[PDB]
Amino acid sequence: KHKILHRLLQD
Amino acid sequence: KHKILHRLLQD
Amino acid sequence: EDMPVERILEAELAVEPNDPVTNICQAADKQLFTLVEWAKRIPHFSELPLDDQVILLRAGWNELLIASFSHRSIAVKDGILLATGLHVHRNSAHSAGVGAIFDRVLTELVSKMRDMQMDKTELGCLRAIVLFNPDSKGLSNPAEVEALREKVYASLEAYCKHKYPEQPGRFAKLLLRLPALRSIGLKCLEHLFFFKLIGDTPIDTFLMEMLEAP
Amino acid sequence: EDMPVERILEAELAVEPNDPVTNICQAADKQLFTLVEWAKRIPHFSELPLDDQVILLRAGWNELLIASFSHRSIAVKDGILLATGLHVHRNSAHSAGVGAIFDRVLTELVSKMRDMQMDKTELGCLRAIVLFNPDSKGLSNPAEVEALREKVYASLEAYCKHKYPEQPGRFAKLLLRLPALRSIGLKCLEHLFFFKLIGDTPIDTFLMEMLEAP
Ligand SMILES: CCC1=C(CCC(C)C)/C(=C/C(C)CCCC(C)CC(=O)O)CCC1
Ligand SMILES: CCC1=C(CCC(C)C)/C(=C/C(C)CCCC(C)CC(=O)O)CCC1
Repeated sequence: KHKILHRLLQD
Repeated sequence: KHKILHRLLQD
Repeated sequence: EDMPVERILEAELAVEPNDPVTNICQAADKQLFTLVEWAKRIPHFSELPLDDQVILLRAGWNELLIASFSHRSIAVKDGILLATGLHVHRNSAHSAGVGAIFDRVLTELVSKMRDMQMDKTELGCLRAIVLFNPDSKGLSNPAEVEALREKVYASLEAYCKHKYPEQPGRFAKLLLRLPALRSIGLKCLEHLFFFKLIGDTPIDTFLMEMLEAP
Repeated sequence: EDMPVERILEAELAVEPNDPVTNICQAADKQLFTLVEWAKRIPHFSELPLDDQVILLRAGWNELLIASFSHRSIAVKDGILLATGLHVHRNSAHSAGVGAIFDRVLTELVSKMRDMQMDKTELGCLRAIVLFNPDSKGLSNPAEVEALREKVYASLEAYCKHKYPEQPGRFAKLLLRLPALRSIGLKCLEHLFFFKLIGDTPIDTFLMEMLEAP
């Protein structure tokens, strides 16, 4: 869950 | 409208 | 200009010396009368036009009542102490279907008031700041109400800093419970509207009147 | 202990240089990406565990986004200035059926920010205080988040009192918009959930993801 948010935060 | 409230406030 | 924390504390000390949800509603109706007498004891509240006194109480009665029994439940283990002299334990509220909101009251309110040992004087003010809500729709002179709100939190910051010097951030910590209270207040009303719709749960005349339009 | 208003202002200046409701949703989706970059620029936010960064943004994205375009609309007559570079006038919002909430944003937010000339630095902090919400469910270490929130409003009170000496009550006036923001934020989400249900109104992937469970 929360795919987009996680990606944006790791980057 | 608001019968009770008005009475309690005037008293 | 004339809003002493002493008069506020006096309003507080003067007003307060089977289905858990039904018991809760009976208590709320009960507290609605007392809240009127409380407001009357708050400096300058009574000098406002009757229409603004009605608006202010209709706009805040829920948050005002939630702050009171929360602070009243500070010594309770896992539950709140109703004014009817009845205790509602976490589990009781859970098995009645209202555990989520009840948990938010314990965590966001009761617990925090306990962690910072909020005192009766500080409560009185927070409730006075809530009563004087300049954002209430209908107000004939909102600026006036905004003035009262500023005198209240000025006296509170004064009380703090002076009574809790070691704690420079106590004033803010107190005002920062207001967003939580407002949020929990909105959720509680939704429940009250649902209970009314459902048809079960007895709702007394004064509490019923609060759920009227607008 | 290391929360300078300067770094906060930098996060703010770094992120921001036909159916009105559809345009509003397109803008919100747009701003959701920028909000992530904004958060990253807020001191110590990135040092928290990824899970808490997700919780904090999912819990506050709406209030955070509402504070931004409200302050951005301070110079506008009767409407807000969207990030897509589009203006939504009071009447436009009224004829689309969302006049009530739009009016609450103009009155409780935009207007007040204008009356007190709230500055970008003050905004940044209020948004930083909102980001660091210790009450967010799921937090692995809420006390830590509470620490950050206290450093933020300490630096803000410092900025005030020093930048607005003549105004001893400015710090409180700023924190007192938080209950309003939270309230308007909850109402806005309800609308967003209704629009989703209805089926009309295009909702982009990032905004959609925010309306997921929990
Ligand atoms: C269960 C949801 C509900 C609440 C909140 C209950 C709270 C104890 C979690 C309600 C809150 C209000 C506004 C009433 C509070 C008044 C009381 C309990 C008075 C008192 O005892 O001090 C009434 C409608 C139903
Ligand atoms: C019309 C109700 C609604 C709102 C509030 C609109 C507000 C301008 C009154 C919404 C508020 C949010 C969370 C979005 C805001 C993002 C914007 C407009 C981004 C920006 O332009 O800064 C989206 C869902 C629908």
